[PDB]
Amino acid sequence: QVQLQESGPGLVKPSQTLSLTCSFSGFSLSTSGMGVGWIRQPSGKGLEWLAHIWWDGDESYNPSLKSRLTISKDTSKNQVSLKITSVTAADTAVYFCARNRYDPPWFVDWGQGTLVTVSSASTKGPSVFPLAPSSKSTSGGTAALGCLVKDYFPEPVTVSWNSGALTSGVHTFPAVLQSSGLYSLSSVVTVPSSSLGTQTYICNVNHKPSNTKVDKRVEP
Amino acid sequence: PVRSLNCTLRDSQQKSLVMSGPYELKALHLQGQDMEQQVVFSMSFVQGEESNDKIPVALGLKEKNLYLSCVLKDDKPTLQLESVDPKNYPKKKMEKRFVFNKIEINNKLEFESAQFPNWYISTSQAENMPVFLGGTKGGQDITDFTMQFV
Amino acid sequence: DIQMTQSTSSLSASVGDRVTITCRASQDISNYLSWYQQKPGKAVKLLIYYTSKLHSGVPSRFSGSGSGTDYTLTISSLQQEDFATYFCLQGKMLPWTFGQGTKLEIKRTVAAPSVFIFPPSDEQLKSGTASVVCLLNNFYPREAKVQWKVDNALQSGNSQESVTEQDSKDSTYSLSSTLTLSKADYEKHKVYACEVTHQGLSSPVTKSFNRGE
Repeated sequence: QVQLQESGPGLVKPSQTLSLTCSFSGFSLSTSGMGVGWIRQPSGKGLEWLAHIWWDGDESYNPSLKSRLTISKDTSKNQVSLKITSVTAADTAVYFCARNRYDPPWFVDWGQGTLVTVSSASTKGPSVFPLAPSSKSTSGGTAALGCLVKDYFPEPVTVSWNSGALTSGVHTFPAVLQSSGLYSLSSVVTVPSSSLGTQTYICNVNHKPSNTKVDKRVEP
Repeated sequence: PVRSLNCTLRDSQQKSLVMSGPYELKALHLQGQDMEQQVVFSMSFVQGEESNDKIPVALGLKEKNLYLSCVLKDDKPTLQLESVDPKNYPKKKMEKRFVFNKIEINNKLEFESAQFPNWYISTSQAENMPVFLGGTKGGQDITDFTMQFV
Repeated sequence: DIQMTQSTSSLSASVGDRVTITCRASQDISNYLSWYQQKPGKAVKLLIYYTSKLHSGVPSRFSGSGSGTDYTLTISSLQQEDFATYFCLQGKMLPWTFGQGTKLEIKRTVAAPSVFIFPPSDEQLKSGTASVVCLLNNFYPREAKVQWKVDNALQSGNSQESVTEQDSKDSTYSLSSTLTLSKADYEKHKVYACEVTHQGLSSPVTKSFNRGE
């Protein structure tokens, strides 16, 4: 029925202008009472309301950053844009768009969000290493295997197993920022020791910001 | 400061509007001795679509920190009287629910809710009934008013 | 600005418990309050609007109450899928403001981790670095002491931990600990061990390997 989807540049330098787009379907923003808002969430923090636009183009802004914000709509493309000028590291966050009908607003549908990192650091692809299952794990029991996705920037990195056909027992850990300023994470999966063995295990790694793609076979 | 004016409103059938409760208005004919009971509105000119036939306004009760608003209640556009922060009102950019499109039609006034088009500030033909938001095309209820400056 | 506050930042509760999450506005918000649920890897969901109205599709165990400045979100009988962060929002006055959020964790029976150790790959060793990985799989509670020992010497400041968000089906956590050494430092030692102290273990579990294959 209704869907909202945020898109944006992923990594921006401090003092640059950030342009975000909310692509929506299943409703018209020209319908009386209709509205679209932008909300952000910095890492480890809560939700912050940023801006809103009504069907009649009446714009609303959070005064804590009103001078730096511009919200606009394109009812021919079914898109709502958010422009943030002179960005700083304080603007690093997941940005969401959400819709409502009428004031006061009840934000009924939200997008999945888009991550924006504000940094002068260079984009770097990860190295992908296998975490081979142990030869002395469990005799006819459970074995663990994985992939180490090391030294990349910015977030995020996409990790799947057997091109998405393997989901049970998978844990892709949250990335950890290293002292070098590069991220690292491991993705693991627990499997029966009996099929180590007979079944092929491939970790599919895609660091979309650097276009670094690696499929690694994880063998005993 | 936002442009505003002090006025009274009377419906098409000359019924006056009074404060019947802390968040309620009623319409009834007032005899010469009870005229002072009528509410005095402070009508402000807010942001929106400018036209000599349709202009955006906010309807506040003079020095009472109360504004008329229209909100969806159980899927029905509903007229309300809401208390506001005295330190933030009146303001040029009002929250959407407070905005009415003031329409000048046949030497009378109509107040259409900005977010609920085709819904108007209305009165019942009967006496001492609450002032409400009406969506009827043209029948039983009154949507036409006269304005008297205070 | 109307300030919204949620006195509880985080809490844990058992399945079946009646859970109460409070929100206080700095001034009268005339019941113009809504509650949102945020789950890991999922879009935020509206649960309750206009203080007490349930959004279509939301389970009936969720309810809302309050007036003026004090509001409450209630979960009548808590379920394992209810692990999330809950935020209130006021729509009384611009700028619209949210509460800081209340993160609700699910309490469950203690479950010991399955422990696994991974030496650095031959592939990584060719690059000059050695990462040793310790995996703690599907355990509860989140709290665990994970220590690295190299030739019986306790390691300090050369490892990093990562923990998964609470599992939606079994309410457990999983943890990784990565010890990073230079290839040269790694080749100077034989015994690499990961030692785990946890409420589910009767005595600490150690997983180890000898570099000499």
